[PDB]
Amino acid sequence: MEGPLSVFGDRSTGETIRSQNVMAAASIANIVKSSLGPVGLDKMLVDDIGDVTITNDGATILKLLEVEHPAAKVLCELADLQDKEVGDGTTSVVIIAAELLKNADELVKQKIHPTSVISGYRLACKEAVRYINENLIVNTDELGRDCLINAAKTSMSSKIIGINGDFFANMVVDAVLAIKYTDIRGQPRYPVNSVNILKAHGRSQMESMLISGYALNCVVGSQGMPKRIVNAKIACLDFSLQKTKMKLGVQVVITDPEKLDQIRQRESDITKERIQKILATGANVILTTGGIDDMCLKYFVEAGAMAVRRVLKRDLKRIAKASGATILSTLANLEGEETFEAAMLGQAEEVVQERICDDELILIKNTKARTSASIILRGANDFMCDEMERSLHDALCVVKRVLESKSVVPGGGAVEAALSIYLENYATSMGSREQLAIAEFARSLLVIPNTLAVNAAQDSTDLVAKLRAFHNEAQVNPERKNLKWIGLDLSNGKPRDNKQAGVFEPTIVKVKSLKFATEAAITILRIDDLIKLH
Amino acid sequence: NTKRESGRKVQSGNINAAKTIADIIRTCLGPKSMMKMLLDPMGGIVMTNDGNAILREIQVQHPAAKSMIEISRTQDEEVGDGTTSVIILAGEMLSVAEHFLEQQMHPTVVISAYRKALDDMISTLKKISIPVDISDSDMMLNIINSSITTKAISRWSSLACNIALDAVKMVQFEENGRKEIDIKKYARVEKIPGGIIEDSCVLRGVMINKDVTHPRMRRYIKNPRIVLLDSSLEYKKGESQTDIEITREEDFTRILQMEEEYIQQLCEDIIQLKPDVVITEKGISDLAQHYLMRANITAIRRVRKTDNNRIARACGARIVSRPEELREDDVGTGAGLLEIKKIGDEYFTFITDCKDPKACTILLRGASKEILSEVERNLQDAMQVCRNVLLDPQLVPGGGASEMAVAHALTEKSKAMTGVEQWPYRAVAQALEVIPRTLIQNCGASTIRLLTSLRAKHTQENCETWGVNGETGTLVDMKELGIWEPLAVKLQTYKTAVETAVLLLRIDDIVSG
Amino acid sequence: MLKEGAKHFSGLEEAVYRNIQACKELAQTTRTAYGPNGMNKMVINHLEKLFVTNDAATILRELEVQHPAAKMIVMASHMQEQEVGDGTNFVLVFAGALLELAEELLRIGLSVSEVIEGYEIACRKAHEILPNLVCCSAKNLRDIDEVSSLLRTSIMSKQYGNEVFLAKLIAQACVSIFPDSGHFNVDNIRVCKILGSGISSSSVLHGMVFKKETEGDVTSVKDAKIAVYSCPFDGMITETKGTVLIKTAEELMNFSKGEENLMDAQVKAIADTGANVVVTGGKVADMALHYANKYNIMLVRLNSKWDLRRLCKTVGATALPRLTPPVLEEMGHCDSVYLSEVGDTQVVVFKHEKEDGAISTIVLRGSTDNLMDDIERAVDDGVNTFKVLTRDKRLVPGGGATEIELAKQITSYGETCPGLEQYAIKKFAEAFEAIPRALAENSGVKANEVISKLYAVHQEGNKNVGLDIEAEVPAVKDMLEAGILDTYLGKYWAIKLATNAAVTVLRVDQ
Repeated sequence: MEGPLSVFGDRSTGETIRSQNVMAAASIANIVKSSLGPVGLDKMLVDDIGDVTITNDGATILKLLEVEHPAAKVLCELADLQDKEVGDGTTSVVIIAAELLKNADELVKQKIHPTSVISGYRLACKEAVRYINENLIVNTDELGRDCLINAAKTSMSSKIIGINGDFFANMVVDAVLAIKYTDIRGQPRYPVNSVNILKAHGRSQMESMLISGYALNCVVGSQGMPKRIVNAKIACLDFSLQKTKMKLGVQVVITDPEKLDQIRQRESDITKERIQKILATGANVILTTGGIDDMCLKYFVEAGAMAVRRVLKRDLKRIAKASGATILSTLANLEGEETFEAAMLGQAEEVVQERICDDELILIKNTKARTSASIILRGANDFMCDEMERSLHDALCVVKRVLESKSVVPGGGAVEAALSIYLENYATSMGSREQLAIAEFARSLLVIPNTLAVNAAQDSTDLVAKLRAFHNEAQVNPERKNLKWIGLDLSNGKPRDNKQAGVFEPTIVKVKSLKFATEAAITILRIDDLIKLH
Repeated sequence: NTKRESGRKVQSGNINAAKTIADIIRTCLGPKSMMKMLLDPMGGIVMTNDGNAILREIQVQHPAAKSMIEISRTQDEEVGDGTTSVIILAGEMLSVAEHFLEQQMHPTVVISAYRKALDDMISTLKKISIPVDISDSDMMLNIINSSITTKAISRWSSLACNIALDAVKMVQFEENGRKEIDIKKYARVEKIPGGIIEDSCVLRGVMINKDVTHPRMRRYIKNPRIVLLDSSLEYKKGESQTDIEITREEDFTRILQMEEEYIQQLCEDIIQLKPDVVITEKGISDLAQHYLMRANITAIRRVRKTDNNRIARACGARIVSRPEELREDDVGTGAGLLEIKKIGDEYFTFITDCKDPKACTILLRGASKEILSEVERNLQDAMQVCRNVLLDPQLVPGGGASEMAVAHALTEKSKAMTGVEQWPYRAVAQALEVIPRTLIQNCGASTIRLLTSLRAKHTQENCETWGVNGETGTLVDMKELGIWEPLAVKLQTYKTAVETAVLLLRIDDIVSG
Repeated sequence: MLKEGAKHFSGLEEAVYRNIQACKELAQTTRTAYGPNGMNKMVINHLEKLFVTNDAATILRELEVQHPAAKMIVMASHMQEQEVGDGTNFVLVFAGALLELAEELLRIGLSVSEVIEGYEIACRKAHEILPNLVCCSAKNLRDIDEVSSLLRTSIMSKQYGNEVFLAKLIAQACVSIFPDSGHFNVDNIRVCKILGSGISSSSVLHGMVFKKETEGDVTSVKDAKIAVYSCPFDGMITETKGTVLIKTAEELMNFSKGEENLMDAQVKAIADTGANVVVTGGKVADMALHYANKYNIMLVRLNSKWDLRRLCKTVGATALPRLTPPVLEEMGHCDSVYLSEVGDTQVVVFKHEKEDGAISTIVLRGSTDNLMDDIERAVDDGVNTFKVLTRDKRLVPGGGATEIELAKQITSYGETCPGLEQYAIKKFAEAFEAIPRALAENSGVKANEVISKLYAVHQEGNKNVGLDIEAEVPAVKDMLEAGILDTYLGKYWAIKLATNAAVTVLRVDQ
């Protein structure tokens, strides 16, 4: 290490270990800097020797990494803790820590009521959080001009592979409402990941078709058996048909192979009676769980059956609740001998079979017991559909995070660029200790976006030139609007004009990243005295 | 633990390996050839034209070379060829770009140039990509023999032409989805040992080496019907687990034999039924398999269901509990040829299958058991065309005039695209022309003047179709010369190549774990 | 070599490396030294005295390298500086820059002649297309602006802001007295630097400005027959005997008076030959002074050779030590030969006005020598850039809005003309970007950023780099009209010149 070598035990007794900490602290945050923002480089990282990981997420990077110092240690928590918060702000919290812990001690050492020093880095977070609660100036999915449409359209402009954001602005609107699940505090916000979403190759590259009710993907082209009668009903089954062994409990060990062949012979033929019990109930569309053997399949192909099998249970579960059906009612056993009662029937205006794209789905029109939707994605291929689907997801969580918190900020350190000089100003008249802290605080803010800038090769001089120009006493004002531009696009690394974009972040992860950053200033400092052990 | 690496230092280490790897094989690849000879610490020499064969036999450096083996595989994973191209091609763009461009300072358009340098390939290729008849063995043969020659081999080419020209057309998945481009299980090449070139005997369908393995088995039943288990084999895989006795020494011997005497009684249960073939995924033991053969019942053993299923569809085999017990028989014939070929007394049962799930496992016979391995590579490189031609009739002629065709169209478009962007785009414009120029530097004289003549030839005469001869160095029409550079291959090459070099820049850092 | 024989330090690698690399060394600062230059260079000349500038030739002559590579090309840079006052700041960078393409082409393996000749015909092609890019011509010396407009460009190519008051002050020195038609003279217009007053107090007195104390009276006549003398006083008192003054007590009596009557006869013989001003690089003596006050012949107490030289040069005077009765051979020239206080320093003033032969003498009042001599430097190389001796200088973009045109012109054409020469022809259009870079150097941005936009300005002749941020972010300043053009000629040489030595210094492996 540095300075005195006289005592082991990571006791360098003051500035040495403190600097050996700021060294370690400035050592760990480095990967994050190059990894900061979507323009953060993607790090192939050797796990053992030939064992490697390619990751641009510092937190993920940190998780493979080990902590060789408390300085290395205290950040890899708070970073992974801010990762544990969301995963928005992982890289954010990391860097500023390395600056403040040479900043933090310098004041708190001088005592004179030693308690309150690092609160100069805390009250600043408060001062920031307030302002951070004040920023609709950039990043609005709270309302756009088309609201969640344009909010997603600008978010589909935030992730944009094409003119997508035309139907895809609407899909994300369709998506948040497609999902209906109990969400608490009263949220009409419903999770955006569970949205039933299907990929369609061919037709138009950029296009979407919203399914009334949830769209159940049901197997066609493998089972040639008709599942199709246009109906008002669906029988939602959690049940399986097998022509090899439908109900087990037989041992290959028994001296009699007849016992395994017998229930095989018998219970292979009961598979096609179960449906006849369901059809006679009035069910002309019966949604059955799959798992038939490749032999049992072609048998079910050549022997034939009336049923809808190998449906998506993610949709089947959603549709069971949606159409009012259950997936299990009278099913006490693996035997196809079981009768069927209408309890597993879903109720709908009609259940009509629409095969589109050369993919037949179970499309439940008027899912009765909830509101349901699924937006199928028309693209050249499913990779082209993979292309826009991911572009849709960051039109989702942003709306979601906005539906999580109406108050937001623009993502990135651009909110600092305002706050920083303001908080350095908010430090100025404080004077004494307090002009130091809040300014020594706010100067350490600047590292995040500028590093993120040069991560995009944005000439970080530019990033500060643009933002803190607009930031003034003229504009101290986030307002709700732009008389200054406090926004920073992260995949751009440069402030853009997008005030709705889906690549920003709400006030949620940002009020957090402040304190965690103030924490690492404190987090290393609690030790009283020092020693060494034998 | 935590480890940090930075800047040019790793990216220069990225530059080194792949580029240094790109040296010998670029001279090796193409008709102009060399050999990369590994020195084992004992003095053991291993000389190939595949560096990835040499790279593994010794330390693979982490920064460039660890990713290059995989982009070596990925190319050979996809089309069945091209380990040696992508590496030198990625080594090209890796070499001159970043430092120069990072001395011009930016990671961004560097990465961005790969895109727009990649599509100019896609752009100028498919324009000058020459279509060839996919129904014509020959119109495919001239492009297939061009791609069977990947290193030295035109020898099995014409013979690997005929088999693949036949096979990939019949290729279908078990989905049978499309023909054409395919997985190598839906087109398989299993080299069959021994014989001679006359036994090569094109096989368009799956083969079962386990269908008839013995002379005592089923002899040439035109449509083999494999009966799956289910009753013909009633299910006992278990063991009696009879109690211990110290008096008889035979009880030690008999209890283990009990395992395989069950399938024996199950094979006895088969005999009564006489399935001409029997398939068992549980497997049948050989002490059980005695009684199947003498029935003139061949036995496919230790094969999975999908192996059988595709075949049971391909050989058109009724899949039933018993032949006399109705499981609803599958068809009697799915195939037109069942050929059981014998090198030695181990019989090789080949069922030629026309547009069936099958495997399309193709028969090849070298003069002996050895040169098979190249025929398979020849056939795989052959079937690659036949899956590429049945995909792309248009595939660029070039001696690397294609490797110029992009490069010069890039510098043309460098003038069009401009910005600071052009300079990477103009820098990456250079990297492509080196591979063939090396091959015509392998020729001699002034290879850059030939390249100048190329460039003079390029926009004036033609990009690629008309081009330079690779081994001669003359400027000639490469369809007229007959050298074919498959579109997909080229399409795959830079694509696979631009991808890795993107990350090699993106990685300035590795950790220790 | 391998053998104990073969004298050389140059060759092979050390040619394709060190020579060109040593050539690279000096052009490094010439980049910071040309066009608008915010950069500055401390130099001690073997006075240990610091001096600061942007100019290479002042510095490079001092610098001593093993290798004629540096030692040669300066001559061409001089050959420029000889013919053209500025651009020499540039004349080195392009060659050194254009050279290092060869060693690259040598790694790319292009032959000596192959690399050379492409530049050659392209240089001719340049010399063909270079006058096509003449964007103006100069007009009138009598006009201060028409002159001063240009003059900034070279002062700019030395120092940026000062050029404004200066360029005007220059034609106000009357570059106009000479026609600039087959004639012009520095020594007539010669800079004379008065330390003191202001640096913008730097003035114009047409006719000689000699900072030397102007003694005696004013000249006997203003036509003055001017006998200038190196040391006409070695003393007429002799230094001999004991005390390095006297030995015997009787000695001092003859020492003191002998100086008088000798100087009396000496200064009488100044009147006897008829010299109306006496110029002593030798000492001044009050008797001789009073004799020069009696005979009323203006006295010069001390002389730099530059005094004597110019007096020898301009007047037609001949400075000789006279312990000897002065004899007019020097005679007169200047029709008005004065005492004056300029900067309120006693200023020895001779003036005669002729379309050719007129002294219109730049007088620099200045606060700092170390500045006023570099302030002299730019005006020097500015009026020497005024020296073209074409009153119409066939102007081209100054500060180099040219290169972007030609960097477009050649390498495009460079490919059209085919064969591996084309690459040397295409490498030819590259090192143009030097000053666009060399300004973006002192401006602080990338030449690529520059050229990409200044290729995007396409056919312009106007927009290009400079100082401030308009050479930075746009890299766009109008280097046709900022008021800044440059003559085709000084431009024409640099290409021509930097073609030669660059081509040359490569050829030599010994």
